[PDB]
Parts: sequence; structure tokens; C-alpha cells
Amino acid sequence: AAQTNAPWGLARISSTSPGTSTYYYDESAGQGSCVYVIDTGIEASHPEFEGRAQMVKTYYYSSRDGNGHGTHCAGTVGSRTYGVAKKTQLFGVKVLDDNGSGQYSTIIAGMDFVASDKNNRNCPKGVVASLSLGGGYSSSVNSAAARLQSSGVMVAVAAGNNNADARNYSPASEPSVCTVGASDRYDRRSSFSNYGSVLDIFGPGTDILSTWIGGSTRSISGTSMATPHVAGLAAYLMTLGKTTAASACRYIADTANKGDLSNIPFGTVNLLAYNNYQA
Ligand SMILES: [Ca+2]
Repeated sequence: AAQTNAPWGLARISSTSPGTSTYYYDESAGQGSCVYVIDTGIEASHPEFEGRAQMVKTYYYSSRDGNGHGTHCAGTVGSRTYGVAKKTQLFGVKVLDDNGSGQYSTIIAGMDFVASDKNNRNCPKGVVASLSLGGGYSSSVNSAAARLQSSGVMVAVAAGNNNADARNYSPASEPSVCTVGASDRYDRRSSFSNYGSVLDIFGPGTDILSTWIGGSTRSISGTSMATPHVAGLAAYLMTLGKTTAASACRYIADTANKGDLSNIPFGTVNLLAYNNYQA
């Protein structure tokens, strides 16, 4: 399959060169896999989700996405026009309020909930959790992320937007999960993106157009945008049988475009997420 005039980020994921405009992907498109988007919620009614999105859990007074962040990230995982894995099943867990924040206690609860909830869902090709959030270091938060991973969910987390070593952030610092930096359309490290030895992979993160609330769209930037590129890619490759939840992060690093990125500090991977599609 090919999507012409696709957002730059999706075209990059399936190309060895920057500057192309088509998203070449396999038509399975993540069918049979499920992705929990742990964030502000999802506007499940947006036409771009075609009914594949569902709010399963909220920790506030309502399950609606009043921010837009969760809807934008879910759109990059799985929307028809803006999404990596266009047929995957999306589940929303609202651990962040409509201002974008939430306590570690709630985030840990949401992560533990996904670990057990996945035993009530039909996800034959496997389960992915996308976490585009974080903050200062916490070993309780790291350890929740490690538990989520060890229960058989592919955990992808944002490295954070501080242009610093992500070793001082969580869950970004947890070694057993997949920590995602951000790049821009000219294969430069995005100027805000954290770096360091804990990073596993880079994905597109600057000027990412995706879905938004009110059935609209918009383009924003962050390692929060790079993370669902990688979470969607994992669900894409799990559906294909290329890798498992336990191994997907390491498979994506094995098969990445190597050395292409600019402005990468010594000690940090030069690896850009890539789907290796061959028509
Ligand atoms: Ca890691």
C-alpha cells in the first residue's frame, strides 16, 4: 500500500532518505494488535478512528479528552490518515487531566491497570502501551514501567523535551522499556529532544500533523509525537510476526537507519525507526 502526500513523519519511517512524501506500508496495518494510549484520553468519536478507539479507564470525573494531546498521539498510532498502524485497536486510559498533568500515583495505577486489563481484551497479535509523558526521576515509576513490560506489553516512552540526559527522567530512564527521542524533517536531532545512553531509538517528532479534538487536526512537536510513531511501528511489526513484545524494541534498533541523524552527542544511539517495507 502507498499513501501519497502523507505527513513527513510517516514517509520517513518507510524511507532510507529524507524528503520523500509517500508512506509505503504493509496492508495488514496492525490489525489484530492493540495499543493502550496512556495520556489525556481519546476523542473516540473522531471520524479518523473509524470506530476503532475506545475509552476503557479514567481516573477523573470524565473520560473525555479535553486537552487534545491524547487524541493527537492516538492519531499517530492509529488514525486512518495520520497513523502508523491504520487498522490497530486503540484503548484510551486517561491518567492526565485536561491541563496535561497527573500525579505519579495515578500514572502508576494506570500502568498497573493496563497489565491486568489486557487479559480481558481480544488482542491476538499482541499488546503495546504508548506513554508520551514523564517527569523527574522516580524508581517507583520506573518499576511500574518495568512491571508493565515484564507482563508482556511492549512499552514505548518519550525521552522528554529538556535537551538533557534522559537519565534523570522517568519512566524514560527505565532500561527495560523503549525510550524514544525525536527528529525533524532534515534528519537533525530535534532541538528539544533528550539524549543519552538510555535512549533506544529516534522517531519523527517536529511538526507532526495528527488528529485533534472537535474532529479537527493540527501539527505540534515533541518527543510525545515521536513515541507513538514507534509504538505504532511495534504493533505494525507484531501483527506481521517479525518480533514479540519482549523483543520489539531491540528488533527496531537492529533494523533502523543507522548514522543518518545530525547533532547526536557522543554516547547516544544514531538509530532512526524504519519499517523496511519491500513491495
Ligand atoms: Ca531501553
